[PDB]
Amino acid sequence: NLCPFGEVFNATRFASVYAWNRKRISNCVADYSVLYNSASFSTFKCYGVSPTKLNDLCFTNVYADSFVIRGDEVRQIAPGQTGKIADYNYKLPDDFTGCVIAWNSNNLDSKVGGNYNYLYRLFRKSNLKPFERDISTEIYQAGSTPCNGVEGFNCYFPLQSYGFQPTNGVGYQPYRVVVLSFELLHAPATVCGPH
Amino acid sequence: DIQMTQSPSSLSASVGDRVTITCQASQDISNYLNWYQQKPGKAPKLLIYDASNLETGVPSRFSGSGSGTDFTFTISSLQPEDIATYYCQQYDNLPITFGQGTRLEIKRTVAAPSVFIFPPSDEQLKSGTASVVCLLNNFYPREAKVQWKVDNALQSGNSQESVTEQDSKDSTYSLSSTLTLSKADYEKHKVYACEVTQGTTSVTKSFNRGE
Amino acid sequence: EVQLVESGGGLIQPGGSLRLSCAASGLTVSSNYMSWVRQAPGKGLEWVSVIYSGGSTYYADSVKGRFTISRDNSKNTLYLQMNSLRAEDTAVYYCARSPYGGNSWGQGTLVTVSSASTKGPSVFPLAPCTSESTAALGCLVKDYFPEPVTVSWNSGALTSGVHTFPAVLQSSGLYSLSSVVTVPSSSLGTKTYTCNVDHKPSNTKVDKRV
Ligand SMILES: *[C@@H]1O[C@H](CO)[C@@H](O)[C@H](O)[C@H]1NC(C)=O
Ligand code: PRO
Repeated sequence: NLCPFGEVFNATRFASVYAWNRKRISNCVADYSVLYNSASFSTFKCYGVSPTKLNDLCFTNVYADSFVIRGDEVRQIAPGQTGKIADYNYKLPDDFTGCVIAWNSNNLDSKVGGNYNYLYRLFRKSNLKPFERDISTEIYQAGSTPCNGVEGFNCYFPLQSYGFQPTNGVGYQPYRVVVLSFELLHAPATVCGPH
Repeated sequence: DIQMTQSPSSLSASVGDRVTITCQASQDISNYLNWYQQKPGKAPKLLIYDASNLETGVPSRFSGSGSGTDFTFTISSLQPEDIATYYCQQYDNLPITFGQGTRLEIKRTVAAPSVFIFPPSDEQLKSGTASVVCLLNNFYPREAKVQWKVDNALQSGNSQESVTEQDSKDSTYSLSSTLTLSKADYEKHKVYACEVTQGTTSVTKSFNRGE
Repeated sequence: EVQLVESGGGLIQPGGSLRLSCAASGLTVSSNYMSWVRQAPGKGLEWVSVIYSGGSTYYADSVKGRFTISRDNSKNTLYLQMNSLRAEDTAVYYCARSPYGGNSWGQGTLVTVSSASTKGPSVFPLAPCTSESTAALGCLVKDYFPEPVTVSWNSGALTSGVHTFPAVLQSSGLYSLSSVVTVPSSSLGTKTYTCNVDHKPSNTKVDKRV
């Protein structure tokens, strides 16, 4: 059984970053060469492992987290980074073991007239913990007066749309991101490289 | 960094004129651009947010347009109270960056200054310095010659001038000139005169130190 | 509804430290994106620093490693700690809600970085030597440092006809400005006139009848 990376990387649709998707990868042979050897990926950054050595290693499980952000935010998907995405949407731990893979998805995720279906969280009182997800849509209280669920002055809907049009600057173009995290618990190693 | 190039640096226009300022971003900023009005000695006030949206309370003569790199700000019919410096700002990318500003000046009809002259106070003379002040009140244009005369002798490089911000009701300027002398020199002379030249007319206000 | 009031401005020696305060009402500082922006005399606007609600902080390259942004929740106050100050840091410093949320700015506070000493102003009457139907009275604000001073008349009750001039840097290194008011000559013996002068950098207020 080959690991279902096809379903991860070649999926028709991707998650918004605030509602980022996680897929557990288990009980399979993981050929990482189809990935690291590819010209398809403009980010391929590995932490606590060497990408060239991936086909040699076994892990308890692999998790594939996936979502869309804009080009200029891809740098935030790395350990020790801060910003609206890292702080309020998707957070890697300082001691991350895994790989960050990204590619430009302008051709799929932009639309003439703008694609507004991808959202991120703009307002949040505190930073996310690593691998935390917040899909809440409570009106954000920016003053001393309670909002009572009503959008207005000092009372902000917490989510904002990206506006992806194909002729956007690359900083404003959509990028698909896949985060592979590797766990090596005191348990059987179910995900092994072919070699 | 994203650079914001603003045009023009300064413009001069009449009341009622349509005024157009451009801003160009060095890379895509979507519609995340703000326009501010700054009147001297005050904070910038937001006029237009997200390229085209009128801030609540702002007159409808103000408008903006654009998306991407090219932006315009328009005053449909310039009012006297629109004398200010105008700034564009891109806010969605760090570092946040502003245009260099457009200083907006008003053209109007010529106006003759009301001229006043003030002798040094007794209080100040005790200190051992004499300041003589000449005031040019509510005039246009900006440019006027102010000359100091002490017993009909033309002073040079011992006075300083400052001009007020262009008035927001009547579009006139005002100028104060201060002549600075030692106490010894002030008592050496009798007649102190400030000469104001606009065009081919000169107006001189004076006082006699004795009287 | 929102009020942002900056304070802490004044003269500080090169290499000195200064902490600015921004007291907020009508928003919660710790719940918002809050920025400092500065404006050097007669120059443009320069963004300095931001703090996010979650606590992330960012700095303009020009202030990197010297300035720290912070807040106190209980006082509902934003701070800017300025260390290792240089002449180029001379500016009006503004606090603002920026870059997201309702657009609000404070009135600003002027910071002067100079090797000189603080000097309070001398206030002298500017008075004419039957008068013309329009008479002028004034106040000369001599030999002060640093900027700025503010002038009002009769505790701000008189505003019509007032021209408070910009200051000039005299060759001695001290500032001087004038404030004049034109009034009807018939009131010169009935009404009373006083210039109210404030030099906050020296903590001095001068009220002088003319
Ligand atoms: C996705 O599909 C392409 C074309 O069929 C294939 O070359 C590629 O390796 C697939 N990606 C993965 C991760 O299996
Ligand atoms: O897996 C791959 O090779 C393709 C390349 C872009 C989308 N995923």
